[PDB]
Amino acid sequence: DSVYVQNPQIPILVDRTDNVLFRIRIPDATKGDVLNRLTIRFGNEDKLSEVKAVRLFYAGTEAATKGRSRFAPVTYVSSHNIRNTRSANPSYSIRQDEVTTVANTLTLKTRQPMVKGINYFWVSVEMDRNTSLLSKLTSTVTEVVINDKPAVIAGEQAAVRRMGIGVRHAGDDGSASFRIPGLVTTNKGTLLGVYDVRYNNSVALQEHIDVGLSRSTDKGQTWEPMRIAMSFGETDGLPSGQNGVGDPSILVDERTNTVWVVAAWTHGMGNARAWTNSMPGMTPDETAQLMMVKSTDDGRTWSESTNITSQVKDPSWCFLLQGPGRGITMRDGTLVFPIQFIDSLRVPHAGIMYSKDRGETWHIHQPARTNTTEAQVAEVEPGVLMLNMRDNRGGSRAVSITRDLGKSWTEHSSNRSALPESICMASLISVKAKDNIIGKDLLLFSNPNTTEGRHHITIKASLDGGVTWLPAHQVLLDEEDGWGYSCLSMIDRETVGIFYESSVAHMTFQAVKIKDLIR
Amino acid sequence: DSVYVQNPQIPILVDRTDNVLFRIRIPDATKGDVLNRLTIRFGNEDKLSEVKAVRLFYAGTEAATKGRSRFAPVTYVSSHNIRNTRSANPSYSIRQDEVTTVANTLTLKTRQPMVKGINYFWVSVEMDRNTSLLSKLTSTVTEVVINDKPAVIAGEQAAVRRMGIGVRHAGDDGSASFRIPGLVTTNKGTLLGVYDVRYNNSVALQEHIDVGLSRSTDKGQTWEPMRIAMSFGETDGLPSGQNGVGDPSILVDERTNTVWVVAAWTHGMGNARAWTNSMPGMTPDETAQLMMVKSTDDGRTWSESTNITSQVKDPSWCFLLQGPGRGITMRDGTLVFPIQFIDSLRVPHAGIMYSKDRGETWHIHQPARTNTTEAQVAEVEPGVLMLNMRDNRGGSRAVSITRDLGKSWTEHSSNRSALPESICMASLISVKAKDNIIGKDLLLFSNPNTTEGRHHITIKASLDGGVTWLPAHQVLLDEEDGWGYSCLSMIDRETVGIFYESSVAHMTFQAVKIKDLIR
Ligand SMILES: CC(=O)N[C@@H]1[C@@H]([C@H](O)[C@H](O)CO)O[C@@](O[C@H]2[C@@H](O)[C@@H](CO)O[C@@H](O[C@@H]([C@H](O)[C@@H](O)C=O)[C@H](O)CO)[C@@H]2O)(C(=O)O)C[C@@H]1O
Ligand SMILES: CC(=O)N[C@@H]1[C@@H]([C@H](O)[C@H](O)CO)O[C@@](O[C@H]2[C@@H](O)[C@@H](CO)O[C@@H](O[C@@H]([C@H](O)[C@@H](O)C=O)[C@H](O)CO)[C@@H]2O)(C(=O)O)C[C@@H]1O
Repeated sequence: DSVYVQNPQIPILVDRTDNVLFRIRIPDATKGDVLNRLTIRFGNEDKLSEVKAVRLFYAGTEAATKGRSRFAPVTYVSSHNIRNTRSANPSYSIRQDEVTTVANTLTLKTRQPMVKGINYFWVSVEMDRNTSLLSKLTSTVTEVVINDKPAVIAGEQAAVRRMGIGVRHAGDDGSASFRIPGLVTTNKGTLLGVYDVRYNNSVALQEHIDVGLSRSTDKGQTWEPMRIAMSFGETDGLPSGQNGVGDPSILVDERTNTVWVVAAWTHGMGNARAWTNSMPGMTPDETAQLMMVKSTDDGRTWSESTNITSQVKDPSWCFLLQGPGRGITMRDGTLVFPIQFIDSLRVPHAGIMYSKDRGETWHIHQPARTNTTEAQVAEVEPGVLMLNMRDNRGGSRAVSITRDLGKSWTEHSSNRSALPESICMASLISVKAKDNIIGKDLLLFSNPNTTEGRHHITIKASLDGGVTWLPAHQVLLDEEDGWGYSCLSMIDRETVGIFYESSVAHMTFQAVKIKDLIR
Repeated sequence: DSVYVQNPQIPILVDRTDNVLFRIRIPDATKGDVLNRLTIRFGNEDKLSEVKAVRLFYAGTEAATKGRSRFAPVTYVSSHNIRNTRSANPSYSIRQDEVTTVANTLTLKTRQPMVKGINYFWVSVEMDRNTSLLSKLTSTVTEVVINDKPAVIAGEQAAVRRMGIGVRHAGDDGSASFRIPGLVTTNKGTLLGVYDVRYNNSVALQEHIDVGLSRSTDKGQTWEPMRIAMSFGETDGLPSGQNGVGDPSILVDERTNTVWVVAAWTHGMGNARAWTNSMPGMTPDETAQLMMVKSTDDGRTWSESTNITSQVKDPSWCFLLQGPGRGITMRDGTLVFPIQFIDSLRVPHAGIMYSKDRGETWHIHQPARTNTTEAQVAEVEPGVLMLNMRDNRGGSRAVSITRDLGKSWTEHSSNRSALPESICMASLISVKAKDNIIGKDLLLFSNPNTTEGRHHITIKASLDGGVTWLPAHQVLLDEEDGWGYSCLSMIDRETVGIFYESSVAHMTFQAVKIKDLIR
């Protein structure tokens, strides 16, 4: 009569058959014990009309050497299995009960005789496909009955669960995986999400990789079928596997609504990683190429690729590429893409690349900091760019300031202190006071909020230009393991959108009210 | 400059679209160089009528960091990709030319401008599906033309190539992988091949694993659809992922033609490895179960499973299971399966389990040797069993003798000396003088012929009861990387069959003339 319940803070996907609502460990069972019924209660203000079904599963027992504090023996719903990312793997979970009309109180039953020791059950919630992304479930296991005696319930299960949508699942359109998210909002309020389409596997360039794009005109409820924003197929009669293009960055020219996508095209390089194999020079045969496409129809169709390598790459650099995620338009109309280069001695540096002429020509000046890679840039005050950098030293984000488009750089007070990381891509955006419901300038940041691994994907807000990130002004979205990359874009005045690699899908979209972030 | 050719000693699969005949490295190319023409010559006695097509592919260049001695940048034809194991991955190889009528001289052409430095081409052979498994190609690249000047050819390319058949490819019947081959010949000359059907991935028990069986009544030219010899589905309401059965061993009762299959059923154990997680006791909830099925109709249908655990397992053992591969009938009608057990202190021991009553009851006496696992047994002389053991000490096979069914054991002269291994399953069989064309007692052995990795799958023959394995009495079948497990069975008086995990398919069958092994 002692049962442990977890309510995991992971997204409930509106497009999934199964989502883990509760994991349950019964640690000290006698052979033949039966979980006769368990009762679930939903908060009074929950929209139960959007809940399609609730299922109780049994997942058997634990291995003798894996200890007694786990809530599962295995991943119940895979985000990697190309054959099934949408329902529980039936080989790990057997359905005991199912309810297809959901009330505020709900009872699930089993007749399953338990084995001696640890026994695992879990509750799946299925949502209607048209469920609001802003909907929230407050669910609690209130009663567990074993051998017709109510059992003592323990565990943190008070989580307020949020909805999301799997824009790209492993295997979609025959692609093994999707990685490296970028997100912008066009002047028409259209969401544009870019990513690597990694056809063969999940390894970085060099490989068969194109830049894909997902488009939504209804704030992420619906996503139009995947467009290929950029591709090099069998250029020069070299295999598509030696013509990959990826690590995309996307920005909206706020003056013209012209959408720009920059990416790294690797030509040759056998089947090895560009990071260690891209070499000095300028030609496609010599070094990775900086390539760009544009859309003048709000991201519906895409220009042929233009090669901008000659404009910005020093010949001595082993590798120049965009910082993955997004770029910005400044108040004065300057277009800015974060960049990174590996110098002649294999030392990586983060910096910025900008256009003054609507993207006709691009310029790079001085690197911001030694041994940095992926970076995102925000205009924190007029003419003042904040670069927020992945740092190979580990532990925390590097933060620098330029007032001269990266001719010179100043360390910010928050440098290597305020924002923990595990050496991973992070998103930073600025929101003007007049452009959001709070009526105050915001910085919004997202990354895996840990110094080890990639998990606890969190949106953080700053009211003081990134000097301070109060714990209260943070929302945890995904406490389980993923590939960690994310990108933020304001959807409207009241909600921020996050397009990220999650524990529940390769490309996950969630929408969060600013009023949830700030007070 | 020179051009390098390799003729890799790997099986040409009769059921494949593409097979690597030649790999070609042009190391010192000038940008724009064109391989105009390449001429292939076949031996005068080759059966070119069963060659369906020959293709020339281009696979681009090499990575800067991967040196200049490789014959490819990547696996051309995958044995793991569930979406395609039968043709070249089109993202790594572009077809230049194709010939569908093959003569003793053959010319392939390209117009492809080469990149500066290393350029890779390769020759694919496609065989008629009804190609004899005993057929051999003797092929050499005799001319390579670059910029209408013949180039200097170098490299070992004098291999005599052999045919094979992919009985099981990764992805077949929705299964991620197939592992752990066993092979017997029934009294009706029927080949029976058993293996793990590993549905979710390629990891060992505990997982969703069944024992599959492939049957051939024409010496391996054709294989009947996969039968499930053994399965535990959702026994006791535990998931199929916690009801795996695998590491199968198969023997023919030569007196009755009754076919027996023994396998390890793991019940519970979360999603962890049975090797470290099976614990002392006797019940399915406590420890791995030794389970058996039989076929009285030459392997067409299979009995329900019988639980043998209580007859032979010491309660203090963490784990008792069959040695994967095959068992034997002795001259006196005793049925013998090799076995292995992990004692109370986690020390593994190889031994034998036998029946004197046509498989009604089974008995285990003493272990042969400390820190041994997988073993195969042959009757080398009347009443004299040779156990050939995987040894955790590394470098070489353990070999012991019993003449009292393992009550007592003697080290053989060949022990830890004569047969190199990398710690891997190996096959051993005996052939009586009156049962084969040579008219002499044979021992035949197969394993990866190396002390490191799993490659150079080789059949070895001994004329002196395993005292000596002369280098001349050996056939190399697969010089490239695989999972290494194999099982031998005589097909008829003239040919040995090998069912093995190869570089070209999860379950590969080849047939070899004894007269190729011996002089
Ligand atoms: C163009 C490019 O390289 N792509 C990006 C890559 C970058 O290299 C880093 O931003 C800069 O350091 O980062 C990502 O992938 C990383 C990560 O997986 C990391 C840790 O797992 O390993 C890395 O590669 C290692 C490893 O050992 C190698 O075995 C893997 O290939 C090598 O030794 C050199 O770094 C691996 O490249 C990532 O963070 O997710 C994917 C991103 O597209
Ligand atoms: C359970 C069982 O009966 N399975 C068989 C297994 C046996 O465990 C060994 O004979 C015992 O020594 O052998 C095979 O699997 C091996 C192999 O994959 C090997 C690496 O090539 O790793 C091994 O696992 C390691 C690693 O640590 C573990 O963490 C990985 O799983 C562990 O220490 C056991 O040695 C892994 O068991 C093999 O040789 O191919 C396949 C065969 O089914």
